[PDB]
Amino acid sequence: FKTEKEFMQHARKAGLVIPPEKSDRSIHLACTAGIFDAYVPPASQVSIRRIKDYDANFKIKDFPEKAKDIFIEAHLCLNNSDHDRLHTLVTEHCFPDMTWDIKYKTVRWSFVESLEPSHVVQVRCNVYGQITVRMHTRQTLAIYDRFGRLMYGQEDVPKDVLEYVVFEKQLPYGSWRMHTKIVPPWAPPKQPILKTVMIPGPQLKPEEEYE
Amino acid sequence: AAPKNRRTIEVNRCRRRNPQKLIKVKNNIDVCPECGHLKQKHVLCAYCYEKVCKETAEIRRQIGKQEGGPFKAPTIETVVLYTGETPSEQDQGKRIIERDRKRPSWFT
Amino acid sequence: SPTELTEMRNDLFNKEKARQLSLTPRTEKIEVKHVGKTDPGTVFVMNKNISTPYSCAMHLSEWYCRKSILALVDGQPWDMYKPLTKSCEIKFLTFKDCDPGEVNKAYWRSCAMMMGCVIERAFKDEYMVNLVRAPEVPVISGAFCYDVVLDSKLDEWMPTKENLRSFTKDAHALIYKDLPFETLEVEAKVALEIFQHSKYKVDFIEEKASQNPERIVKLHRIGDFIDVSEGPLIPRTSICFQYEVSAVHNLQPTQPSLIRRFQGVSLPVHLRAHFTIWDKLLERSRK
Amino acid sequence: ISRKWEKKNKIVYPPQLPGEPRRPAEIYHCRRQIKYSKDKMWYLAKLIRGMSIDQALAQLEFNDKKGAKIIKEVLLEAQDMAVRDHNVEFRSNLYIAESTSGRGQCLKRIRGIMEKVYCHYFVKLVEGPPPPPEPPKTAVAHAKEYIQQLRSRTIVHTL
Amino acid sequence: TARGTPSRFLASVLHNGLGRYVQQLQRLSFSVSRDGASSRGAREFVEREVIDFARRNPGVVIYVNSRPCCVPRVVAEYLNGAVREESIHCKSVEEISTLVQKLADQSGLDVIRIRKPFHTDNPSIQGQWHPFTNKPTTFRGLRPREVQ
Amino acid sequence: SGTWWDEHLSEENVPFIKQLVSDEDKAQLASKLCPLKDEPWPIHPWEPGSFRVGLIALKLGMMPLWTKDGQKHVVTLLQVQDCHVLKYTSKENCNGKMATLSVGGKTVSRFRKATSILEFYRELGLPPKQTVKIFNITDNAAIKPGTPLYAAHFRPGQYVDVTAKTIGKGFQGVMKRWGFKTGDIGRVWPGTKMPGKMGNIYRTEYGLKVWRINTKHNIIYVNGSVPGHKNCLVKVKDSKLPAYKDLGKNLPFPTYFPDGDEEELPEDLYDENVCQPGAPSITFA
Amino acid sequence: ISHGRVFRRMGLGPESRIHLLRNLLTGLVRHERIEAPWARVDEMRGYAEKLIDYGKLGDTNERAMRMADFWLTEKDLIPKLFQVLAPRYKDQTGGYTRMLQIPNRSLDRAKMAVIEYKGNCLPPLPLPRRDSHLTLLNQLLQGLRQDLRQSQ
RNA sequence: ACUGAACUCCUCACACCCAAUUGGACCAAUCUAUCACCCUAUAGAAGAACUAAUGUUAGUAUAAGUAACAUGAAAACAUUCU
Ligand SMILES: [Mg+2]
Ligand SMILES: [Mg+2]
Ligand SMILES: [Mg+2]
Ligand SMILES: [Mg+2]
Ligand SMILES: [Mg+2]
Ligand SMILES: [Mg+2]
Ligand SMILES: [Mg+2]
Ligand SMILES: [Mg+2]
Ligand SMILES: [Mg+2]
Ligand SMILES: [Mg+2]
Ligand SMILES: [Zn+2]
Repeated sequence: FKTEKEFMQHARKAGLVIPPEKSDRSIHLACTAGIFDAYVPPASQVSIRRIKDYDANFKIKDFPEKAKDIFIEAHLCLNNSDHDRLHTLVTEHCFPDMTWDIKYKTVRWSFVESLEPSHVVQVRCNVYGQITVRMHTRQTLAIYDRFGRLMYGQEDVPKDVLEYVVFEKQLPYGSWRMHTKIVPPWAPPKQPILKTVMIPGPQLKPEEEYE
Repeated sequence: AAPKNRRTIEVNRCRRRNPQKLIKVKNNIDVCPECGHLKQKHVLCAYCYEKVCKETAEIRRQIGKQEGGPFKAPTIETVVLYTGETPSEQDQGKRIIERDRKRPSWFT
Repeated sequence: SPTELTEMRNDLFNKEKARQLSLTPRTEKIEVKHVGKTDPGTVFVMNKNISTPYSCAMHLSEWYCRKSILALVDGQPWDMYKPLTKSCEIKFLTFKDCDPGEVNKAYWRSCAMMMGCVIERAFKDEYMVNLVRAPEVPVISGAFCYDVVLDSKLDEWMPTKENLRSFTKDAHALIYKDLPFETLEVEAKVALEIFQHSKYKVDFIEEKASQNPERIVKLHRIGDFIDVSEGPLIPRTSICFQYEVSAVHNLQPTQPSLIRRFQGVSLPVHLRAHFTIWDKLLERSRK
Repeated sequence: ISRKWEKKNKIVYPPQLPGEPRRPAEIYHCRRQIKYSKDKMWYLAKLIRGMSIDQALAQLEFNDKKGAKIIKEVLLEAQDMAVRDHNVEFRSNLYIAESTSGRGQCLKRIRGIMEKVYCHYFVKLVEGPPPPPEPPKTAVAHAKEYIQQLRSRTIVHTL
Repeated sequence: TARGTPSRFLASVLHNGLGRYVQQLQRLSFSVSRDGASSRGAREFVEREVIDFARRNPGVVIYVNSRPCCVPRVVAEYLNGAVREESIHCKSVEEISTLVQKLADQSGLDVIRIRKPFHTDNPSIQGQWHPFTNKPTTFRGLRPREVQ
Repeated sequence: SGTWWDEHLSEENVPFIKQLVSDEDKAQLASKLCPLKDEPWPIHPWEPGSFRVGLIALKLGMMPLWTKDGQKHVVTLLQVQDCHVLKYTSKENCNGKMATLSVGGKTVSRFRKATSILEFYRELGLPPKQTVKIFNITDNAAIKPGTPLYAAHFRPGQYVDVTAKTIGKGFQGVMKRWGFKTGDIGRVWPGTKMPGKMGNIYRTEYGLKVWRINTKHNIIYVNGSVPGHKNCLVKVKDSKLPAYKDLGKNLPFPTYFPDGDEEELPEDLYDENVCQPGAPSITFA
Repeated sequence: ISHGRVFRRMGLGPESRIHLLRNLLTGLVRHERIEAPWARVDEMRGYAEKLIDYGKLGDTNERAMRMADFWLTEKDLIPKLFQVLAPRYKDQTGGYTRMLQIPNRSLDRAKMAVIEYKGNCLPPLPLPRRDSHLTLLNQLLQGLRQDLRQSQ
């Protein structure tokens, strides 16, 4: 199937009555479906108070330093495929979106010195703190294959990366972890690919035509 | 009678793997120029004949709607017409089966 | 020296490919819509000055590699191994098309060039062989031709049947090698650098570089053999199935030297003829 | 039940070096519990064992047998995951290196025991042009083999 | 049987008697349990005989490992990189001494079948027989039915 | 792929190639009509003990033929259609006991032969024949390869061996094939009569009288029955039967030559005992 | 041994083969195009063209109306055979049907065939075309025809 | 005269070619006692050892992809016809 309506209509046509049963335990989520306020890039001390009243030892003047080490160390966990550290470093909205398509291929990301200082942009808020940070770095990539042949990026050459990384904290034992990464609509296209792609047209059954 | 001994897999492999039992690589196979799905020579394309089969299916359904009931074979030749086509001067005195789609590129 | 000729010509050729690929903007990726009758509306997202129409055919199937011969790139005939240049539209032209004029012409140009690759490496060393051109013969006219000027020793030479048969045996040795036809569109200065020791082909490069608004001239290479064509060529030598060098004629208004034309006829692996039909096509190719 | 052939698409090789030839891709695909017998799939599996996948598809579209359609679904599916999942750039540039068929978990129907026969179908596709077929050995090869056997021989059972 | 086993030709390691003789046994590795009834005869071999043995051939380096084993082993390694692992399980000291001297005396070559009982490398001195030894020649090299 | 000759030709070029190749077959058959105005091989007279060429003929069917004693004789007709001598091999190159002539009949399409055969007939200058049979023959009878053989190579009164492939009946069992239906021998002897494929093999009818030859349509009218279905090709040689080993005195010895133009033959030669049509109705008085 | 046996043995008798062929011929006079298995189609092709040659003998002919009364199991098609099909083919003397092969039947893998009657209103079949006259071989042979016409 | 054995000699080693029967020395695996601790030791015990019972159960072969088996026809799948 493709959705829940297709399964419930198929379960009604079949006769599968699935009773919605009452259970006292639910799912204890630690993330958010996306971003609270979509920071569209080129006064939120409200939410800084609404963070410090829970955390009470929190200096924003030290945080994009910390946001650097949450960023970079998480990306080095892709070089080894260490998922158990990534769950401390990254949120669960962010973990599949960075580790799923990279499965069964080796990546060799590396960091080199930033062009700009990283600096925090905005802060928003059972309670989910959410901090977007601007990072302007120089990174290196080489995404290989199952067969160890290069499919993205020269390994030595550093490239300049803009990164509007959104962090999130649960507000008891949690910390700041990468939640998402905003890419602005004005951004240039990424590196081109080493291979070529055929993109199929409409598969025509005999009764229809191409127009 | 009954088998005296049991045939072995050496004898059997020599029997069921010799080329009289293998499938011949056939080489009649071309590409239909009009559809690009590969056909076989001396045989019509499965795809293009499925086109023609489906359009004869709609046309025969509308034959059956304009006749109505069995034993209504007309004494008149018939002409299939598509949307936005006047019956020609040659089409006079011929029953007309109006369609709802465009004239195909291959019907003429 | 002839070995110095082929070495220095191929080395100038590889200087031009080496300069030709070095001017990439690091894998720019242009897309070409397969404007074609069948399998329509499929874009190929390809590397810019690297990937040829053969690789588009390889994205479609083995059938469109083995059967397709030219490519109408924006209505222009294109080699299968000539690298693409920009976002365009590709048809694939085969021999068995509805109106295959440009494919007959491309096959014809190819077979004349293969013939010249047989002629240059045919004679023993003390005889100067000099290839002036391949004139554009219509396919109706019976036989592809190649004008050659021979040495003054062979002013009165006329080959036997066994010598034309030895020319064909060198041609089937040239088909069996299965050689692709490399192309290079080169401006006229390096084109005059490669052919700097033949007056006839120099004048041909000069007359053809006068025809385009640049100084652009097509060069083709079979294997170790460079020549100037008028347009596109066949993808491989392996397409020619039947190939016969059928006759030699001497042109008449020859006061300075003999413009000694060679005749030949050939058919692809696709348009094979029966042996009797092929004999009658041999006879008509000797006029 | 063993399922080792599905896992074979999960081998990850350490990345290569620039002074090293490009490793061709290997796409292990299979279908399990095909309702057909394992020895009728041997002819269809045997038929396509070094062919390119376009020649294999083309040969299986015009074969009359039941398994030809099933193998054609397996090869179109493995051409898809060849390109999507395993970084094969050209759909056309594959060939069948392995195409076998094992027996599946059969059923037994009491009539008088009668087996409902099942099978699998295992295909490894390898990226690249299909390898050139083995030429029949000539009289030069036979004469050199014979003479090399004559050169090989020693005075036996002595010093 | 001989057709199931591999065979080899009789050889040496580096022409082992020609210039000088070299002891082909590099390392012995005894592993002897401290408390354990199977390595009793190994224990009394380390206590009595292994120092005398280690002095009777100093080109052999001997490692007594003395871990908790449940079967004691001796592992002979040879100069050509062969390894013979034999057990000294439930053996007397005298049987272990004849085994260790057996491993000392031999070489690393396999105890697969040896084809010939000898190995000359120059078997022929007067020239090996070819079918034109022991035939007389003719005048001017003629053959039968040769006229001139 | 394999092709055939017709595959890549347009609608315009199929009857053009039919008329072209058919007209060169008629021209090549027409150019060989003067063997003696050509340069033949030296013609020798008949010597006692020499053999001459046979023929290859179509079997047209049967018809009756009444003799002067009022008895039927069932007679096969055998048309000679485009028979020609194809290659002469002497006894030295044959390593047989006798020289051989290869003779073929019934022009067959050029678009349906192996190319070694088409090169053979191309060098020979002829359209290709269906069958090539080989005749054991003395040196005295050796016509040049490329010459027509005619019906009047045989004459009435001559006895003739005719061989051809019999009508194949397919796999038949014992009762039809052989006509019927040990313990210590533990096996079935070779040559045991069992079911199997009946017919479709060469048999030879020996000693058949030639009754009438028709020079215009080139028909031979032979006594009795000939192996083979209708329109089958038979190999028609003079008989080896030892009661008929000396009657080559009156037969034209290399072959019959209409090109020789000497005392030309009528429409139809008859044997002396044949009641001809057109003769008055026979009376036994 | 079946030399010269021209008729397929079909159905479950000679009567039943003539009723199978009569049903196929009735289907093709009604619909003017039929998919049917191949041996049944060419047997019926021989019967179909002869049936038009009885259709050209006139409606008023008594023997033609006997044959059409037998061979057309649906009686409304007897006005169609004498006023639609037989006036259509009044010019040409033979070749009223065309037969082609379908790909094989998916059920039992039978050799399948179509016959249609020529010149019908239905969508045309993808007929196997001759190769174009502008190809390489066809232009060489066209030029050879031009030379052999230049001989006169 | 030569060949020719498991006889006899020769170099080293020797307890190391019979049925039924009968004497003896060892012993696989298991459990118990106490050791041992990458698989053992001394004993004590016993459902204590399988190339064979038209053995029993299960698996999978062979005969064999064999014998056998199945759907009147066209079609608009409505319907009509045999
Ligand atoms: Mg039947
Ligand atoms: Mg002896
Ligand atoms: Mg033990
Ligand atoms: Mg015990
Ligand atoms: Mg027991
Ligand atoms: Mg027993
Ligand atoms: Mg048992
Ligand atoms: Mg069957
Ligand atoms: Mg049997
Ligand atoms: Mg049966
Ligand atoms: Zn098609």
